[PDB]
Amino acid sequence: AMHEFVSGTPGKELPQEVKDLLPADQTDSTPTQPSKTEVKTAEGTWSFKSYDKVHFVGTWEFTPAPTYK
Repeated sequence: AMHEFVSGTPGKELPQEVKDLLPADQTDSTPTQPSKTEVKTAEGTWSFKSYDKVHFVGTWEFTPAPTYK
Protein backbone atom coordinates (compact mmCIF):
# COMPACT_ATOMS: atom_id res chain seq x y z
CA ALA A 1 0.00 0.00 0.00
CA MET A 2 1.29 3.41 -0.85
CA HIS A 3 0.30 6.83 0.38
CA GLU A 4 0.09 10.13 -1.50
CA PHE A 5 -0.99 13.60 -0.38
CA VAL A 6 -3.06 16.25 -2.16
CA SER A 7 -4.22 19.79 -1.36
CA GLY A 8 -7.96 20.23 -1.00
CA THR A 9 -7.72 24.02 -0.94
CA PRO A 10 -8.30 25.71 -4.29
CA GLY A 11 -5.21 27.12 -5.71
CA LYS A 12 -2.89 26.23 -2.75
CA GLU A 13 -0.10 23.73 -3.40
CA LEU A 14 1.30 21.54 -0.65
CA PRO A 15 4.33 22.87 1.25
CA GLN A 16 7.42 20.85 2.05
CA GLU A 17 6.40 20.68 5.72
CA VAL A 18 3.37 18.61 4.68
CA LYS A 19 5.23 16.45 2.12
CA ASP A 20 7.81 15.61 4.85
CA LEU A 21 4.95 13.84 6.72
CA LEU A 22 4.18 11.35 3.94
CA PRO A 23 4.17 7.83 5.47
CA ALA A 24 6.26 4.97 4.19
CA ASP A 25 4.75 2.36 1.93
CA GLN A 26 3.30 -0.66 3.71
CA THR A 27 4.82 -3.98 2.69
CA ASP A 28 2.49 -6.71 1.31
CA SER A 29 -5.37 -2.40 4.36
CA THR A 30 -5.63 0.60 6.77
CA PRO A 31 -3.58 3.78 6.07
CA THR A 32 -0.66 4.88 8.17
CA GLN A 33 -1.54 8.22 9.79
CA PRO A 34 0.79 11.16 9.34
CA SER A 35 2.94 11.86 12.44
CA LYS A 36 0.96 15.02 13.03
CA THR A 37 -2.31 16.27 11.57
CA GLU A 38 -1.51 20.01 11.74
CA VAL A 39 1.44 21.81 10.14
CA LYS A 40 2.25 25.51 10.54
CA THR A 41 3.93 27.49 7.81
CA ALA A 42 4.84 31.15 7.44
CA GLU A 43 1.57 31.76 5.65
CA GLY A 44 -0.91 29.74 7.70
CA THR A 45 -1.95 26.30 8.89
CA TRP A 46 -2.37 23.02 7.05
CA SER A 47 -4.78 20.46 8.56
CA PHE A 48 -5.13 16.84 7.58
CA LYS A 49 -8.66 15.97 6.53
CA SER A 50 -8.71 12.23 5.86
CA TYR A 51 -7.61 9.46 3.54
CA ASP A 52 -9.65 8.06 0.68
CA LYS A 53 -8.73 4.71 -0.79
CA VAL A 54 -3.77 0.02 -2.77
CA HIS A 55 -3.37 3.76 -2.88
CA PHE A 56 -4.38 5.98 0.00
CA VAL A 57 -4.82 9.62 -0.94
CA GLY A 58 -4.64 11.99 2.03
CA THR A 59 -6.18 15.46 1.64
CA TRP A 60 -4.79 18.47 3.48
CA GLU A 61 -6.58 21.86 3.75
CA PHE A 62 -5.05 25.31 4.27
CA THR A 63 -6.24 28.12 6.53
CA PRO A 64 -4.45 31.47 6.04
CA ALA A 65 -2.80 33.07 9.03
CA PRO A 66 -5.23 35.38 10.81
CA THR A 67 -4.93 39.04 10.03
CA TYR A 68 -5.38 41.84 12.50
CA LYS A 69 -7.41 44.80 11.37
